[PDB]
Amino acid sequence: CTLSAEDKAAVERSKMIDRNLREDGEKAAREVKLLLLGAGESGKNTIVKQMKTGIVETHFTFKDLHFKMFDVGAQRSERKKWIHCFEGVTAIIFCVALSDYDLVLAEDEEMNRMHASMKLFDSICNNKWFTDTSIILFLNKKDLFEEKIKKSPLTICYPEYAGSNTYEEAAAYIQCQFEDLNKRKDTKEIYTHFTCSTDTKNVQFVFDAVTDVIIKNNLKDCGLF
Amino acid sequence: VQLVESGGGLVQPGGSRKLSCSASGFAFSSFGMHWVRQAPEKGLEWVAYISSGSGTIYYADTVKGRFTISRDDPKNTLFLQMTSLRSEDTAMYYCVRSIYYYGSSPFDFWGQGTTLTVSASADIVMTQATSSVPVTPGESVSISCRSSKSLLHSNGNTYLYWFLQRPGQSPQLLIYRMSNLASGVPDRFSGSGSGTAFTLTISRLEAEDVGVYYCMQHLEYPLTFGAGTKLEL
Amino acid sequence: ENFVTLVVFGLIFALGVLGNSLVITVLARSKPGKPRSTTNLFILNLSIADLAYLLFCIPFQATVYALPTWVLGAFICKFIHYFFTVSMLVSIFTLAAMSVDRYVAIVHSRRSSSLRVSRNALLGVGCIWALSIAMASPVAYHQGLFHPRASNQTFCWEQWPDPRHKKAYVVCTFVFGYLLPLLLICFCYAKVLNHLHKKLKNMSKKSEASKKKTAQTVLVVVVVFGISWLPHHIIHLWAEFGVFPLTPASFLFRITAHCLAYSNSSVNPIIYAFLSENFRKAYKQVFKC
Amino acid sequence: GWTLNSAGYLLGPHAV
Amino acid sequence: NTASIAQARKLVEQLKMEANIDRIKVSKAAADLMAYCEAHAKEDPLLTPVPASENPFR
Amino acid sequence: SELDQLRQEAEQLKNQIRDARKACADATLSQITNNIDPVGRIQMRTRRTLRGHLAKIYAMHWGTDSRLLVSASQDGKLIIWDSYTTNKVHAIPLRSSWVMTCAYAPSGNYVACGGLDNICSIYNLKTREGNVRVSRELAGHTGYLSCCRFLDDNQIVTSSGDTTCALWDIETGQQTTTFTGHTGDVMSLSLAPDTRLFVSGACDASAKLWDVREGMCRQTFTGHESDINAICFFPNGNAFATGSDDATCRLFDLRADQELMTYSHDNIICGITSVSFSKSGRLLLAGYDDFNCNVWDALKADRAGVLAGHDNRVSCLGVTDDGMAVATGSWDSFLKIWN
Ligand SMILES: CC(C)CCC[C@@H](C)[C@H]1CC[C@H]2[C@@H]3CC=C4C[C@@H](O)CC[C@]4(C)[C@H]3CC[C@]12C
Ligand SMILES: CC(C)CCC[C@@H](C)[C@H]1CC[C@H]2[C@@H]3CC=C4C[C@@H](O)CC[C@]4(C)[C@H]3CC[C@]12C
Ligand SMILES: CC(C)CCC[C@@H](C)[C@H]1CC[C@H]2[C@@H]3CC=C4C[C@@H](O)CC[C@]4(C)[C@H]3CC[C@]12C
Ligand SMILES: CC(C)CCC[C@@H](C)[C@H]1CC[C@H]2[C@@H]3CC=C4C[C@@H](O)CC[C@]4(C)[C@H]3CC[C@]12C
Ligand SMILES: CC(C)CCC[C@@H](C)[C@H]1CC[C@H]2[C@@H]3CC=C4C[C@@H](O)CC[C@]4(C)[C@H]3CC[C@]12C
Repeated sequence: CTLSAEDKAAVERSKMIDRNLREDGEKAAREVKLLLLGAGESGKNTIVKQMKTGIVETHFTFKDLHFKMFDVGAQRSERKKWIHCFEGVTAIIFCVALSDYDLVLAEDEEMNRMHASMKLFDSICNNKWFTDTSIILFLNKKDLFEEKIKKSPLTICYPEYAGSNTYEEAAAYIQCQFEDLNKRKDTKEIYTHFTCSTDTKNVQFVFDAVTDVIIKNNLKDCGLF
Repeated sequence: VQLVESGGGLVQPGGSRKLSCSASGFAFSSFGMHWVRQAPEKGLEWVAYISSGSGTIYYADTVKGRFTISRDDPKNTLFLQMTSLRSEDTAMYYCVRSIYYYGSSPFDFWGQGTTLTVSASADIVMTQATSSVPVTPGESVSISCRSSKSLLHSNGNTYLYWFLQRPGQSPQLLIYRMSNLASGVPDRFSGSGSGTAFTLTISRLEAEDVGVYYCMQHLEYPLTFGAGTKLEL
Repeated sequence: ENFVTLVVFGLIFALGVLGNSLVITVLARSKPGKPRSTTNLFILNLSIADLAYLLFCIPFQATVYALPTWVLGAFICKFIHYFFTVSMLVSIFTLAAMSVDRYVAIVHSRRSSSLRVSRNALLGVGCIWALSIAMASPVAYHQGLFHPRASNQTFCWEQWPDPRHKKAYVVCTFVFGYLLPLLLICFCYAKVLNHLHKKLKNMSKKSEASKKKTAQTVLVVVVVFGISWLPHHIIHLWAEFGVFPLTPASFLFRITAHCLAYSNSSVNPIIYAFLSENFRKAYKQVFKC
Repeated sequence: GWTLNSAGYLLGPHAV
Repeated sequence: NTASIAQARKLVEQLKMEANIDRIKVSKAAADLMAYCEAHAKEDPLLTPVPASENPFR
Repeated sequence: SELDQLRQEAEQLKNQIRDARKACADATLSQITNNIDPVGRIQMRTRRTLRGHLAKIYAMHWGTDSRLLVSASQDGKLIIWDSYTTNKVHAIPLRSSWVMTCAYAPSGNYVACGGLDNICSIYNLKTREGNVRVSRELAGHTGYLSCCRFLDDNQIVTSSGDTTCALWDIETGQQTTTFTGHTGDVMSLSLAPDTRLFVSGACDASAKLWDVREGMCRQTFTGHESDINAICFFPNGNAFATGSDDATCRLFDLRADQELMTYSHDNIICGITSVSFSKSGRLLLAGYDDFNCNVWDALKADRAGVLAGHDNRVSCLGVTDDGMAVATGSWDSFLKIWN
């Protein structure tokens, strides 16, 4: 009306930019965003290699689903200043090495690696930004745990343990101790899967967990509760 | 940035012709394309214009209904079909690139243009007096320009474009917006004025600045070019 | 007697209009700039339909049992009986639409983000409203004023020119208003429950909690939609295809049918809303804060 | 409360 | 631990370098800011309500 | 037996500095400006609404023309808007979606970007091809990039989580200057009006004023109890404000080397995310986590105005050079412009 030819062309360019941005948003809103976490030498590199500077992106294609995993490795800083940027991911994959049950955290400070892993898990679980984000726990390095159980009892880090030196009940007790750290058990689900160095069913378990989380979100947002 | 046109030659009156223009060196999808005509009488005249994405297309009142401009984006090409050619169509056609945004420099690149021979009204009128200005290098040159309608829009901008065409070459943009020097043009040229009276000042004139100076208004379609001021050495 | 039916209708109407006002305020004030999902749009359409049904049926049909003569004129007599019928039809249709939406949003969980969109929901609501308007045309066509041979009183009755058309229309509205939508809702919810039982099998606590909550909600909505409109339709069928005795028991039956038909629309806002966590969150965010 | 008004409203103009 | 010794030496050197800085009284450093804020009061469209005739955001 | 000697010497020097600071404090700022007339009630209305973002907007910066604006969100695309017409002038795709800082060159030719990628990207706006190209990529940091500020078309100042600041040359891409001395992650930067000094606050509840041409730590300021998330220089370059997570803002002076003013309130228990000054320096705008911004009187420490309308945490504020309007960006993917 009161605009010139150049103004109308600029409005048309802005409308085209809006269309392109909306198309990009609709295309990106169909991908799954997972947050990868884990302590040092916990087998995170092995997991990201089997499933395949700063933050690393990894793209997976499985059953028509496009997963985008974010590895925050080599980022040694205060997490309280950049963790809020990950608010809204589909799930949080957390890698824990079982063989670290009787090893020090790289320094002879009487702090076991298992205790540090439990502290990190219960800190990232009770966080205010992930009050409803599912957690997929991957216990790696079981092929070495099978031999380490026969050479060192589990009572080194868990004095209240009252079992034998067998893999089944020890793994069950470790899983129970990991799951007991979740306080809000009503609005958060924890998936556990025993991984090794030659396991190939990791992507299938991740896909199943993602589908379960999507089904739960569709049940929640549609008002079926 | 390079534009190359083809499809010219001699055509019988009443026939048809398909002119093509191919681009190389820039994102063709983000630029608007103008088809401009230049008759042997040295007068420039706008013919057609298409925007980015083929959204809006404008034609001239003298060529509406007979010419059709199309834009093929996957190949970065601009086609122009011309039917029912008249005796007044013998001229040289040029393709011009023009983008429109805040701080942009439209009409910043002119094509080579192809020749076409044919054997045998509230439009703003732009006029340029003193068609011949003889002057030796070293002295300053002042070219005046008038208009039939005020080009000062309500947004504070003045849609006035000053182009220069050297003998045997393609027209080159000297001034895109009033009191705003274009890219690649030295600071010797300047433009000023207001309302319907504008002036172009050239200081420290060289020998390489000989040619014809054209003025164009972009307040509303169709675009009208000036009569052309020839600068004699 | 009217001395109790009038106050019961008034209380039910007050509760229903309060629930509808609360729901529409929660759904209208909460505008953070996000595109409205299909579920929220369906809930808003259902609330508007229930409000239009309660504002045009109870305060006017109460006069039928209170005053022995119609004193609202032919304009109101032909306006309210058409608008409340259109409201009931569009409410049943948006119920069926919400049911089929919850169906397609579970069996196609991965394709849900693509299938159900804003423009598709708008087109569905528009088609539903058009069908509800085009279906209740015989109501506005026939319903009008009537004067007995005494010519000292006026009533607002149907006055069909032939019973062969009235019975046909009654059967048609009973088939396309009660049986088909109820069957569709039951089928959709049974398929949803079967899909949840076949998929949610991780034996977790949250999964079992979600499954039992969904089952309880489905059972509640199914029994409500089953026992809400059954007395009204069965009384209409008995009066259209038989002899209706003029006994106090029949009066009590008609009163209970009207009470259930009003309670359906009064409790619909507090069944599909005020129970979802997102709806309660939006309420506590935009109403109190 | 089962007067002629409600009877006619339910059964149509044939309750007389 | 020579690294900690070097860190403490650099820290104490920075401290002794920062300690030898000429400081002025706050009574003047506050009056200067007050006069600066008072002199440019009419040039602040946020402090004084700018009319809608010249406001480009109308 | 030398570590404890160095520690006690350092604590003695700190006590001497504290005594020298205390011996120069004659009266507080609240006593000198006691006769200043109050501002009153600030009533600003949202004039424009910039829509198009589909994620949390983290950064925003005004240009020297006070007309164009830059915005960055988690979508991974820079958007250059025309504030007068609300039209998107430019759309620049980014290789990293996690963007936490952006800068606009004083000439208007380059735009900076950075985040969790530890790389500072500089894109050129005025290209002969009419598109946006990756002009420069500065690498060398091991922590997240928190702020970016241009000195000129050839030099840039960046801050990372490695407790150090950096001054890079755009033409060579090499780290020209390195500023070390902090113990926590630097969260923001602020350039002086003459581009000679700059203040940087870290997560150690402390800020440091450094010189650009010398690369040494000029002064150090403390006083906060939580991590400092924002900082801004005074219009005259003789003061600076800091906002921290303790719901209390502070305003320090450069020549005084002491704490000059404190802004606190009992009804505020949320941290500060952005701090900016006006053209005259009389009003101080601060974004909090209470879904709104507060404009305080810099001379009287009283609440002058409240700017509400956002449904999420305010992530960035911006004031034009001429002070015509104030832009506000929050995580609700919406930009607002109060006047
Ligand atoms: C616009 C769509 C959705 C609905 C249209 C409503 C129409 C069909 C209904 C609503 C109320 C009705 C009016 C009520 C009063 C009578 C008086 C009578 O002497 C002539 C018909 C007349 C005037 C009716 C005409 C049709 C009517 C206007
Ligand atoms: C026979 C009775 C139940 C009337 C049937 C009409 C209703 C229930 C049917 C007819 C066609 C259907 C629509 C077809 C398109 C889909 C798109 C989807 O994204 C949401 C539901 C929606 C919009 C359906 C809603 C319900 C629907 C409107
Ligand atoms: C097409 C849909 C949306 C609406 C259809 C309109 C119909 C139902 C309404 C609109 C106005 C109405 C007419 C208004 C005038 C009366 C006069 C009376 O002596 C016989 C019925 C008659 C003739 C009505 C018949 C039905 C009527 C035509
Ligand atoms: C959708 C389906 C169920 C609709 C079925 C149509 C039925 C309900 C309608 C259509 C035409 C109607 C018939 C028309 C003729 C009259 C004659 C009368 O002496 C007895 C009833 C009788 C015989 C009606 C019975 C019901 C009727 C058959
Ligand atoms: C609204 C009405 C129809 C809902 C009815 C509930 C139905 C759909 C649900 C409720 C509990 C379910 C049953 C649970 C366990 C049985 C046996 C099992 O080996 C296979 C599934 C099967 C056969 C399910 C069939 C469907 C089921 C009966």
